[PDB]
Amino acid sequence: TTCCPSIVARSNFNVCRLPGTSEAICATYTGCIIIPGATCPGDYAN
Repeated sequence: TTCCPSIVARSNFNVCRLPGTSEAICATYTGCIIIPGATCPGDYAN
């Protein structure tokens, strides 16, 4: 599951994914995170 720190970060994550970039690279690029669960924490609410 991906969790993002702000709207901006999510928007740029989604663009990063368009060519098929791995989630892990899009995570470090944006500040979004990948977690094994489905419940994003309050500081990664977007």
